[PDB]
Amino acid sequence: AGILFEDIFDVKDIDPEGKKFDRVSRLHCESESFKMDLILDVNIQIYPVDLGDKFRLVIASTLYEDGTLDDGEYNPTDDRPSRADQFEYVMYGKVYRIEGDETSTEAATRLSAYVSYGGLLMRLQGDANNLHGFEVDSRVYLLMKKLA
Amino acid sequence: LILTTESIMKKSEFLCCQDSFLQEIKKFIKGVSEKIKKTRDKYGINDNGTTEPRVLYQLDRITPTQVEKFLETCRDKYMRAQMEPGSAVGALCAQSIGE
Amino acid sequence: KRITTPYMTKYERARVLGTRALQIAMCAPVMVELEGETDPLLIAMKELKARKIPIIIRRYLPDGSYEDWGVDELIITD
Repeated sequence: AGILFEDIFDVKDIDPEGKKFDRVSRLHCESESFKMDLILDVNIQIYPVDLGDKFRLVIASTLYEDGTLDDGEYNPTDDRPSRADQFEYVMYGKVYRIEGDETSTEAATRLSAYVSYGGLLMRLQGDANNLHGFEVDSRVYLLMKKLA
Repeated sequence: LILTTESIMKKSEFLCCQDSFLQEIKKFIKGVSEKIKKTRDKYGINDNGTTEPRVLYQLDRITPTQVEKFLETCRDKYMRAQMEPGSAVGALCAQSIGE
Repeated sequence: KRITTPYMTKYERARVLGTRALQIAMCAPVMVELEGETDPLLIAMKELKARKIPIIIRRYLPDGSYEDWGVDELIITD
């Protein structure tokens, strides 16, 4: 595998401060299996997300499950079996800031990871044991499938 | 960090700086050093590098190579910021108040 | 010992390039291998980057003493 993180997320709010943009919506989500809160921008024109939807979000280091990190360039035209065939939405971006929780003065374990998908931001916040394998200046694939 | 900073700052080329600037760097590096302690106390990081969830070392990371490049960049930017001999410094003063 | 700054100032750089351009405009030997450049000031800039310019800058302190610095042994900068 080349998976960093994987969990099922439930959408809890769609626009906290109003609809600032047409195509983009700021999804605030919470995970069942782990206590992870998720901020995520998605293009809601190509992929529409509703306030009750439940989706599976995998973050992966490589899009080919055989664990070959060979990415000189990404060719859209090329067709081979990959991980994206199982998922509806895919984004490519870079982890750019790992930051500690400020809200407790002692004995804390929550971490924030920030990923930017060309300006579509993600904050993934949770226990340090679940965010393992994130490093600054690393490039990750988000993958996302809605569940019935 | 403090030990490695004072090893670089005692090299001969740093002696050409004004002492006020060398104090400001040491004051800044001491400030940076205290943030590392506060984070490592909060998260239970051990300075020997042994702690298992390795992502904790990203929080206030600083490496010897980065400290060396930092001190050279500061010292260079100070020397190149001095008012060069020959500068018609009265004419710049005159126009900067006139405009 | 020489006490003045080791960096070449913009005024020293401007006048070395100027005096060398005027000397290359007259029929002086060019110390670098020129490569089809015609403009004298462009040739002088190659000689500065190659540290081949035969000029000594005599820095003058206001009491009348002097320091002789070679153009090749100053630290050049943009």
